[PDB]
Amino acid sequence: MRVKVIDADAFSYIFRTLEEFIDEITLDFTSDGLKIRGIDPSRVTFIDILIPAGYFEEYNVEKEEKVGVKLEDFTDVLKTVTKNDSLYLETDENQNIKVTLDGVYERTFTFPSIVASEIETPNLNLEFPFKAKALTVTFTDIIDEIEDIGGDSITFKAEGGKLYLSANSDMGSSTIELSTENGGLLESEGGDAESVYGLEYVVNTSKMRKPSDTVEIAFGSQIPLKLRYNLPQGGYADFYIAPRAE
Amino acid sequence: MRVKVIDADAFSYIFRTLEEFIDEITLDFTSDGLKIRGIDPSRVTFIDILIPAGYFEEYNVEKEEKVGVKLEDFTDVLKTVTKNDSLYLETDENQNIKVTLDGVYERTFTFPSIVASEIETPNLNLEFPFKAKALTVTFTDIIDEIEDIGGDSITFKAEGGKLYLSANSDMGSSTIELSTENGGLLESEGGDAESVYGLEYVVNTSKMRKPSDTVEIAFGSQIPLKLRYNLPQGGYADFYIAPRAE
Amino acid sequence: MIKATYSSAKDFYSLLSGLLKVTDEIILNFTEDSIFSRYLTDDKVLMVIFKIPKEYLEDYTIDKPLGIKININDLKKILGKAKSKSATVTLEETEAGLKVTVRDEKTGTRSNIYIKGEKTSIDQLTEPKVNLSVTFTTDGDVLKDIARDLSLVGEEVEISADENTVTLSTEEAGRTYKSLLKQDKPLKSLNVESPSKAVYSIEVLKDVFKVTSISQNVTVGFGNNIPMKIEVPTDSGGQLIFWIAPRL
Amino acid sequence: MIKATYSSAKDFYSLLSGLLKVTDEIILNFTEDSIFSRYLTDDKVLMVIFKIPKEYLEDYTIDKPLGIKININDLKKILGKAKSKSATVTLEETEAGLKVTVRDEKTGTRSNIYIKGEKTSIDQLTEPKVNLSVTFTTDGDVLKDIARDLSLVGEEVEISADENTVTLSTEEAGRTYKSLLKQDKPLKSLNVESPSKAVYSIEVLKDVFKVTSISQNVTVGFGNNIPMKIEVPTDSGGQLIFWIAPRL
Repeated sequence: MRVKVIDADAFSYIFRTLEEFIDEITLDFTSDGLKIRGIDPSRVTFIDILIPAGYFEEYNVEKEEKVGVKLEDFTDVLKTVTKNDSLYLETDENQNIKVTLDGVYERTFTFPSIVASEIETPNLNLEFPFKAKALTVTFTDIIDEIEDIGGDSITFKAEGGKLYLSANSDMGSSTIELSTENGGLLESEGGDAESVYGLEYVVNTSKMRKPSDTVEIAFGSQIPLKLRYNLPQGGYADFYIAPRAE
Repeated sequence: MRVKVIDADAFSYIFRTLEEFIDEITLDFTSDGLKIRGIDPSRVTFIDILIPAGYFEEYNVEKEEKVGVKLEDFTDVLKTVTKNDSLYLETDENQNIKVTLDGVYERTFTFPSIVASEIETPNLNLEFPFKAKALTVTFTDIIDEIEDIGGDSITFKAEGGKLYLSANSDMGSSTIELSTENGGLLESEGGDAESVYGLEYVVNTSKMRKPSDTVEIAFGSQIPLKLRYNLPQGGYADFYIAPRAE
Repeated sequence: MIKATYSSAKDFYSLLSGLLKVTDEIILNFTEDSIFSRYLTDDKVLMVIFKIPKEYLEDYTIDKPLGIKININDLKKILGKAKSKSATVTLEETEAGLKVTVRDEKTGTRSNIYIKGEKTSIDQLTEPKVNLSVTFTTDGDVLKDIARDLSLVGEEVEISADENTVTLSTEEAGRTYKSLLKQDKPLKSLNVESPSKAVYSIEVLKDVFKVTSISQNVTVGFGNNIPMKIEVPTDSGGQLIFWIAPRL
Repeated sequence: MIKATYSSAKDFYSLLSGLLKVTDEIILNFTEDSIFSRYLTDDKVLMVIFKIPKEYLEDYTIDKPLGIKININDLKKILGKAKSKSATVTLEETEAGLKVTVRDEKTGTRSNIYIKGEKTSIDQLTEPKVNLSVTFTTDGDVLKDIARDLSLVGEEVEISADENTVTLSTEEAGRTYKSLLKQDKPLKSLNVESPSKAVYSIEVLKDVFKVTSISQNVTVGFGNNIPMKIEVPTDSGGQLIFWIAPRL
């Protein structure tokens, strides 16, 4: 297949985020778009990404084609993209992935193909008691601030339509209120809910800042936290984080 | 005697400067004004200060009265003056000096009298080949900057009416030009001259910034450097620094 | 259980930071009339009192008197997390100890901490009972300035007052110090029931005076050879109270 | 004695900071046609040349050729003291060694340093004599970018060019890299006398390329299995010249 990305700068951060969770990813190019799916070693976080054909300026995939690649090497070349760089992904028939950065000068990196595991969907059906939408920038900022605060877990608590993130340290905690009132949230749905999640897993999604415009936060007692970082052209990056990751 | 100073904040810095050179000073109150004269242990620097009666708001000295005092203790109480503090100097008949700070609240410190040496004038007659005038603030700034640079000596060189201060380090140096051109000097007199002086001795006069409006710089080969920090009401603070203090 | 709310995290922190020579552990006493903590230095010369009248405690629930011995250091850490100067504080009793929460509506943030603390019987507040012949009020900054002065000269401060003037004097190694405090300079108020005089340790008077700077209206009381009382009020009610044993 | 003036302290410093693997001591050669210093790395693969044509030396007095072995570190310290980017530099021979002065009229300041240095006979400049089949010019930033790329993949760079395209290629552990440089992208100029190809060490080519960023007009020349020449000009005349031995 052959695909072309214009804003390759933001595009690269999608994969820099994934580095925090997994070592190898499986780029699954389908007729509908680029599907990426992985799960961290602790199995605490399940990642479901969909980058529709419309997201790209050019999308040419005749039949489905899966190509796995060591994320570190792939991200090492993605970090070298500029603001005015266009990106090209392709397969050299040898199944090897081709990354072509086109800007001041043209350059092509190639990575060997590796065995790619199939990731089974962890949750058959999930009903979220509470659901909130917010600016990815506003949300990630708070997430980075929570990382600075530190802690083993982050309590997500919904009350009266407002979201309360409590960075749970040891014997103490620091809470931040998000709401339509203080501009923290754009909107709210459902009723009250509360559960705890691993701090590192939530924080490590902060590098979705650039690529994602808005982020949807959904959670509930004893059920996974679903962070959906919305992407242009109806795309998304879902992060399911397991409950009680104290 | 009984004397009163209004701007005691600046007045105090005259004595904070002296701390750099001498331990004990002899306040010599005369009909003409307060004469202060000292000489550092190395005998490299001779200090001749005259604070005329007009400098003070009130000056009541019937007959000449010399009173020596440990400068550290006297300066320790001078440091405690504010912007709106008025100062009073007096003798409690026991020859002991009285310092009365008057502001938010009134307070009086007293120091025991000590044996005061008589300081003989080192130079019968001195003819300076070159002489320059400059803003004390402009000059002291440069002096502080020379202290930051560091070195064992400062070469004072006059050429074409311009003054060149070279902070002589080891095997190297950094020079700063002062002239009417760059606003460094206000005026120039005499011809060309050049000699070297101890860096620390010159630098230690920088705390004359506040009290002194303008400073007169005079020097020549094999003759002392005369820094005259002009004071209000025709007063002055002369610093004679010996040549070749490498 | 016991639950109380104070309107100023900042002021609360200033008070605790004023506890001179305070060990790592203090006993917070919750009573009907006030929350308070009081300890007496080993030398028994200075009594430090921290007191918050019930008038300045909102939503104050208390079944029966009780004291919780807690680590003052931990309580300072949480109060420093005050995002704003308008942040409030709540004290909530716990089986394990004491839960402290700082709330700042301005920034839409909060912070808490569960402090392990032994529960004991209230340590009764035993302030010296005497007649303060002389009382005066002044901004703490002035007293701090006087503390700096004293840290220069003497070893014992002699404070004395007539109808219109309070005088402090020290003497050491031929050096002398003597300041005069009068109405409107700098005293905001002066009450002299009768000419009085006392002597106090400079070491102690200095430390205390320096602390009183956190208040703009420090009240100092004393009398003939009797303990001196310093009151350090805050704009939110919280109060620091010192008692200095005179040198006899 | 020898005395020369260069119009840019900053550029002089950039050149010296580009001397790869340069030991603490270098030999400044003062000749009629230029001041220059040249050393060859121990592996003998890379020749570093620093050269300032006499055209860019003002007030240049010289009785007879001579070389002064000086500590490059000291010469860097003085050049860093450049208050402005318009500061000039003078080189003056001394019995003890070399006197370097940096003058900045803008700030009305100066600085000097007397460097102890052994006096010797000029180390003749022996550049490889070959025909550069291919030469191209580009901003150093691009080459630096290519250096970053190369520091990712291969171990040997294969550079080759046809009439309109210069190609660099590397391969390691299944990974591949291949960049293409053409006219106006990013090459400012391209001269291909004939299709050529050579291989060079990535370690060396990377280090050199990274350094060439101090220039906006780097000239790269090479040919079939012959050494590659990099010219790093400055806006004041000072010039860096590299020679890389190809892998045969």
